[PDB]
Amino acid sequence: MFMDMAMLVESQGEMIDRIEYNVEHAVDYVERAVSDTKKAVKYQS
Amino acid sequence: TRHSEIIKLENSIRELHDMFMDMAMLVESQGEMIDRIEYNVEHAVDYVERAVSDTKKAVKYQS
Amino acid sequence: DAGIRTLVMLDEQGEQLERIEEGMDQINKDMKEAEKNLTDLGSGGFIRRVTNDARENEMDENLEQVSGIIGNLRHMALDMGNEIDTQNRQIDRIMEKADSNKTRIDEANQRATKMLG
Amino acid sequence: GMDTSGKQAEAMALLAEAERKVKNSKIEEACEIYARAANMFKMAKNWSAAGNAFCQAAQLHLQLQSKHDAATCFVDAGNAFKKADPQEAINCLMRAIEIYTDMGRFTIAAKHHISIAEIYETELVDVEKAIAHYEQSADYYKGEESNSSANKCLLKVAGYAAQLEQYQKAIDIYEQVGTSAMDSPLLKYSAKDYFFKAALCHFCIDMLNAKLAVQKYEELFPAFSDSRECKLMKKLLEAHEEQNVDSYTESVKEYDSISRLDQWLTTMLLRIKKT
Amino acid sequence: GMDTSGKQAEAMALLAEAERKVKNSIEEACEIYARAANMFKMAKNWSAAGNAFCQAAQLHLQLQSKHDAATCFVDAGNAFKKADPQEAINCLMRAIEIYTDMGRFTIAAKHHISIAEIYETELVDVEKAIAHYEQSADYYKGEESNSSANKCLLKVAGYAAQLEQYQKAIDIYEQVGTSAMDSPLLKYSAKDYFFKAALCHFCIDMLNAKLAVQKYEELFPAFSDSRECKLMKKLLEAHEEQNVDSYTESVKEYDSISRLDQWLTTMLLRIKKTIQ
Amino acid sequence: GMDTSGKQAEAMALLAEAERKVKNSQSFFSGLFGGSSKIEEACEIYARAANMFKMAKNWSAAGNAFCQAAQLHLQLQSKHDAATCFVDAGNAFKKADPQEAINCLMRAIEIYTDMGRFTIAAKHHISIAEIYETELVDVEKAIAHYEQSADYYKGEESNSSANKCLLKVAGYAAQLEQYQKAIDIYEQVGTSAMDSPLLKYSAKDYFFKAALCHFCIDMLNAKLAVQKYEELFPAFSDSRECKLMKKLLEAHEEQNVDSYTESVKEYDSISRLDQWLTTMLLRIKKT
Repeated sequence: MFMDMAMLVESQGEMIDRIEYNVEHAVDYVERAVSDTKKAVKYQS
Repeated sequence: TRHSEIIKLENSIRELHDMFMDMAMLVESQGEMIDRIEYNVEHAVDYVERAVSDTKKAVKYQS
Repeated sequence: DAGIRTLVMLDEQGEQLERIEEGMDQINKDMKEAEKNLTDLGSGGFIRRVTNDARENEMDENLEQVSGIIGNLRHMALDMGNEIDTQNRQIDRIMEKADSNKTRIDEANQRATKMLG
Repeated sequence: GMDTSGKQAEAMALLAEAERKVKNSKIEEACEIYARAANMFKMAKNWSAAGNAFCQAAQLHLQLQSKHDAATCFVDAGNAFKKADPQEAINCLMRAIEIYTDMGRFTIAAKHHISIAEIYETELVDVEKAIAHYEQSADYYKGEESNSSANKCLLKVAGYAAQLEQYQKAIDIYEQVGTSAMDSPLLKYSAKDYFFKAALCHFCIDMLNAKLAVQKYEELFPAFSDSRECKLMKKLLEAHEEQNVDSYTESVKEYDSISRLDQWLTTMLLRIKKT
Repeated sequence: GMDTSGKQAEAMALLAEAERKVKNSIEEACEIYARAANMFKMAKNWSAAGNAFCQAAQLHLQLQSKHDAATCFVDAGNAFKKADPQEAINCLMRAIEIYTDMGRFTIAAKHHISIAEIYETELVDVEKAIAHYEQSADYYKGEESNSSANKCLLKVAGYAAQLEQYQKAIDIYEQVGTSAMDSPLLKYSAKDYFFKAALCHFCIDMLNAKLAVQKYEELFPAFSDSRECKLMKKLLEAHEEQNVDSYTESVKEYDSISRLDQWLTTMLLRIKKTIQ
Repeated sequence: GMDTSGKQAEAMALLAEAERKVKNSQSFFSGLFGGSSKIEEACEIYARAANMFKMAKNWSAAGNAFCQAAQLHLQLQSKHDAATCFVDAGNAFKKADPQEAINCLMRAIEIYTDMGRFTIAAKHHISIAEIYETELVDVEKAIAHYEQSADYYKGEESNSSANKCLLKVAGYAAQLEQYQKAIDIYEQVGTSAMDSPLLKYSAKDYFFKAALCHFCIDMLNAKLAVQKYEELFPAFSDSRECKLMKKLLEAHEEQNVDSYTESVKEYDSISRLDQWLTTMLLRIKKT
């Protein structure tokens, strides 16, 4: 039964890593878009 | 002394078994939930990227 | 060994979950600020000794050893337990945030297309 | 205590100034300031007044052009009233559930259904009413393919029905869940337990057919033979064939020496044995 | 109750409104179709909800949208899952096509797994299930998700041994066992897989099984200390003398110590029948 | 089957069309100044062709198309998409030819670290170290990459991940007959993990390794070492490792190789030994 539990734990872990990678990409793009909007607003104004 | 020790061992085994019941069920539920959230976030990021790209193209067309 | 490996892996998963929660909170804060700015733009024995003999010793000894190990497992089990419970709550708490965030962006984009015409 | 009086005074002042501001475009500011007043009242811990103000703010937000905020405020008001008049909380949570279903989010609707069923069963004595909400939540979860939640709800309703003396529904749900668990590669170890429960319920009808039922469970699931539950059931049935009280008492004591029996099992066991 | 009639009438009204809106000729029509389909689903009218969902998906795809189109196609497929199994396969195939074209191969693998499961559970077909499982395993292996590929390959090998020539089972079992032997956590189960492979060699001839078990013992020393090796050696020795009694005695003893999966039972019955 | 030939032919035709498009793009820009629409469209064709080659099991063509798209989009001043395409090419290379993947991943790491995104750089460094480990036995480069990744992870305050990298580094260093670094890393990790609730149960194991890695230097400094641990972590005395170490020390103190060997056989029989432990015990036995 312990042997049964192990693989479930491993799979959940790898899925967590993948979701983390996606989150990093999303936050990076959001910050870059914020910077671009700041540039546009400040210079146009 | 026999009955005490043997029943104690059996009780320990049963305790472990019950714990594993409850928490295997819990982990299965958690796995389902994580499965949902992964797709949720993927769709969210894709849609925000698409919309912001539309914004860039429109604003550059107007200016 | 399987028990110990599961414990360490669970710890790592919990740390990763906390990291992603922080990331989601940052995403929400930054997106809200950006949207607002853009809007502003406008035990004695175990076996009977029926025949004594060396065979009766090791057997008993073996049983004794077994008992010891089982005890340890109990604690391990219960300890590991607590972890997953917390994780459960944490996971749910991210979803809502993300969902809310997603909803906002859609309406924001919709607004960005309705003000134009 | 000073803290309660101070926080109550601060929350009352904020709510009064919010009312004055709204009385003086304006809808959004009024909704936001009322939300802040409700938050301060919540920190003031006056549950009834805080919930009343929060639901009033929820209605005012309904007056504003938005749906998600309306549903969030409704669920928060229901939580606030959780420790107050249950009827108002039930109404608000039902409205929130209706909105969520209108939006196509069946999972959150099922969650809220389970929550309202919990508050109904724990607070009041009317049990049959919670059965309807539990069944609706099970239907929603099954439609969404979340088998775990559906199984949990079905188990709860089956136990309550067995308590209510409707053995047929309990036996049907228990058999279905047990066979589903046996089919699944995981959770199989738990399957045995379900089978045992069914037998007990089926005993309340008669004793002779219990032998056929247990033999059917045996042939359907051979491993059930090695489970102590099967031995206990067969021993109890054999002993009951003769009207001797010592045999089944001794058997249940021997089983209890290993694990303590739960309230539900104990009450049904007393019911069967006493007659 | 009021639910059935009321929701059915409202869904028909919304469908008629969307039809009129398209007759005027557009996103409002798609939203109306989606709401009507949602209310149909709420009404328990499982059938004809997927029809409205497919209509909405086609209308949305007409304007180059592909993500929401795929999501709604999958929604319609799962809705038809229980009411009409056949149409769900086609809808899921369309969704898989779109997703694989756009490159989200994990989603395609998941949909392939779902297709194989529905094919094997409700309908009766093994070759299609094997093909779908193999395709999903190939996708996952290309995406280097080892565990899922191992699971799919194990299922494929199990079914192939169930009906197909045992060569596929030998190959898959040997590969999986060899890969798992080095892994720290998974090594303890490796024995099992090896044992299975050896049994599949028995179905052909005894000499092949003997050579294979010798090779496995050479490769994996621990296999010598396994009870499986002793059981196999005893069974082969009994079979070499054409004595069914020893075969039965050994099989019964091993079964007494440990219960059988009902797979090993089938293989043992086949081997015993051919002892002659 | 039909898939091979059909996919190859269609992908080749699409790639040739993309080549013609990029050739005509310069003329279009010179004659009308169309901008970057042509270039972006050509990049889209290249990405689609790379994906189709990936589905067609032709890894090399997918890698080449990914590299072409990455280069073209980098020429368009878009470093992020160039890095993404280069990562895909590196995976295809690691999936087609690894040597090219090494430089592709190095370029992606440089681009990412230019902006201060340390976590992705550390992950890519771990991937490069794994690539080196799987095929080649050039341990030194793997150690360098693991050290760099562990340094980045420590600088990101992400604990419990740098620990694994340092454990790998120490385990590989102990193989090259350099024991000081292994002892230091093992003792540091053990003392760090002693206080953790969940990790506590594993702590003991680490100590044992150090002791073995401490036994080769000289027997005298091993005995004492054990004492230093036992007083600090009394529960260590309960584990089988302490008894095994004491028995091995007693057997070796009198050149009794047979008793040492018999105890090793018994311990292996109860639980199978690892290749690392087997090799180290053989090395110790040589004395």
